[PDB]
Amino acid sequence: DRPRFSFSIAAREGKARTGTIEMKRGVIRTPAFMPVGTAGADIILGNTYHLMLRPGAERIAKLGGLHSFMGWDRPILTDSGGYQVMSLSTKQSEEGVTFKSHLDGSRHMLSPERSIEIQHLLGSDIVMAFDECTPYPATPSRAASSMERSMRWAKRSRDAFDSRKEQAENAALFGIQQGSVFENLRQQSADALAEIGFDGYAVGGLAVGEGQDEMFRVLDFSVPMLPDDKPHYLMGVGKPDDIVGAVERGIDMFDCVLPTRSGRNGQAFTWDGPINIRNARFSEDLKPLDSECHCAVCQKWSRAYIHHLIRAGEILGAMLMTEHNIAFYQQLMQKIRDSISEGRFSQFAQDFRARYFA
Amino acid sequence: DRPRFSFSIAAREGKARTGTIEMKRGVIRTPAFMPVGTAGADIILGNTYHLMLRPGAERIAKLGGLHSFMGWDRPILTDSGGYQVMSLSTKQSEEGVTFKSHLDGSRHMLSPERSIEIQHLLGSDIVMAFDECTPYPATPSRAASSMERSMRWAKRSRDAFDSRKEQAENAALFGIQQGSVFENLRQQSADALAEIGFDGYAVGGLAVGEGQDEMFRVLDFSVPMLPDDKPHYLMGVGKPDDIVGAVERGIDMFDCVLPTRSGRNGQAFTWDGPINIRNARFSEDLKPLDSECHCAVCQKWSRAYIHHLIRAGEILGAMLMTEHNIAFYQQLMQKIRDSISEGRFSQFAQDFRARYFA
Ligand SMILES: [Zn+2]
Ligand SMILES: [Zn+2]
Repeated sequence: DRPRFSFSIAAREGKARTGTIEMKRGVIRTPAFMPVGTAGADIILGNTYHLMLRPGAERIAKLGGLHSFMGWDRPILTDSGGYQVMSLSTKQSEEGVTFKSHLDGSRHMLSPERSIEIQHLLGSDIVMAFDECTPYPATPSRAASSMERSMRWAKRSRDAFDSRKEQAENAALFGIQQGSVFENLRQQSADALAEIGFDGYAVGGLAVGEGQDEMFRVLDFSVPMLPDDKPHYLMGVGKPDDIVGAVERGIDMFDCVLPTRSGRNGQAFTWDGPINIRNARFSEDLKPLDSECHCAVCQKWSRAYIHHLIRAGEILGAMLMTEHNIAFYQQLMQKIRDSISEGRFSQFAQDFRARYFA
Repeated sequence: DRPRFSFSIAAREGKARTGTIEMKRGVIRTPAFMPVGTAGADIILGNTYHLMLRPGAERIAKLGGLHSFMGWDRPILTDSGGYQVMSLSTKQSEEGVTFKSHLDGSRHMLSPERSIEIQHLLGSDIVMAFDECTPYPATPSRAASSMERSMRWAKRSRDAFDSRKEQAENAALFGIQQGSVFENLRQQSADALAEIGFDGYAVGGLAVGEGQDEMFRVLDFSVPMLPDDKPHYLMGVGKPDDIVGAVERGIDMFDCVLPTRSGRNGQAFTWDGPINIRNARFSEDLKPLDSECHCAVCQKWSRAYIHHLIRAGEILGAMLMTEHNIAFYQQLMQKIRDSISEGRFSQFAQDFRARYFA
């Protein structure tokens, strides 16, 4: 019987690590890419914000929880809902966030306690603390005030999680570091989260428009501040090259809507970079989407045929693109894990970039 | 090695028949439903009209033909393109049809000879004669003039097909009966087609807004006019109940865009009739789309989850609906074939209607 939560590091190269997270519902190989569930993967993401508006968290619980609902019996991660509320809905206070639903007009409050309860009703295995994703750019004073509130909210998240026996005994709770791009605030945030104690630690407040150079600069000093012996989750990242560089800086877990978003808009990821399959240059191209990809799409169909389907507005085309993209991301993570395990990740990263950007 | 074309009838009940068409690329079990290829099935449909505008028939041939292009090595049926040109594009003459492409503005002529050549370039296994689908309603004089032109065009289609060695030796040619709703014209058309000689015979000019009662009335006298020992193809039909009644009247082959169209617009076919899965009554319904369906969707997911996906605009939802609908149609045809073979099709049709319309 697997434990509630156990992270083991099997191999290291520089700051990069590869290992496993064992949970009751399955093993997660790291570094891990965690795709959206409604799009192989060891863990998927549920969409807390959407689910709390349609059908409602109580309704999901009545239907048996998200695992039963989605037909997925392996681990599920849910975000805490505030990023999305603050992105797509609002009134903020020390208690939480108030907002109105575009779907039906109803009012909703979200607080650390309510966020944890919603994630409990959904039945997720990895629960995110309820935080404030500081806007970018932020002044030192605004970044500090926001980070300090998020740390108070992290303690409230911890207490709410621990009060629910079924959750505390079967799920895991991750804290989220904030502090914008400022080293001293990232340090204060890390210290506060470690004093509370979490099962894993996310780097929040990035992939919010700062650009890769700045993101990598912040990762350079921020990830070493987190406990080495716990997983590190970079929220919202990212492009294949962002993932490779973030792994080089000690990140273990990733989520991003790009594979699914790109697959709906004609973009395929390949080892030679992204391509827009609708472009006329693919109309007679008999090669598969990627010449090395092991996925079922590249086993059977050409760029020319997928180009044809998408240009025709056929749903099959978008589904084949999405399947390919999700598969590409999992192949990227497998190559990352194997190369770290084999002590050749530095060479892999160099080879990856030379070809991806050629 | 299979023959170019051989139709055998294994069992009969009333006017209904069940059997097989053997072609070089595979066996087709009849009665057969023939789904759109870009949506198990023994034969799929290519979209001649679309393919001749994008990428062009010559380009498909350069890419290896439709079998290679689509990744489908079993039989393919193509329509002759005139119905669509006359539906979606025009100037008509004894030579053919002239029309302009909305895609690029270019001009196109379609004639019996060009239609046959396009279908040759596409590489289809069952080729339709180039006909005029008479509009509905039609006067006796207009229906006769149109039918007479279609019969002259049927002879020109036969001659063009026979002139192409690779086509005459490896593909099959179907003639299309016209004559609107008029018994004497349907008889003249049947006689003309039988004198020319075809591998199979389609009933054209129906499913054009006449309604099921009138369609069945025309089938009642029209299908017996065709050679009994050759397949009978009802073009454009149809709803599950249209198919059952048409089989009762001697039809062997069907095509219809409803399974795919419905699956894109929230409608699922079930043994208890069609349902609109977006309706709120399905939001907490844990049953599969259909309680008896053997398809992979109904094996794994609920109405509530598919409702959720479609309401969320997720591509996965439309794909699961379409998979279910195509599978439902093939299960319907399997039950039709088995019941005719077992001498209980009359009972099946009665039981089907009592439940489908309950
Ligand atoms: Zn692939
Ligand atoms: Zn089904």
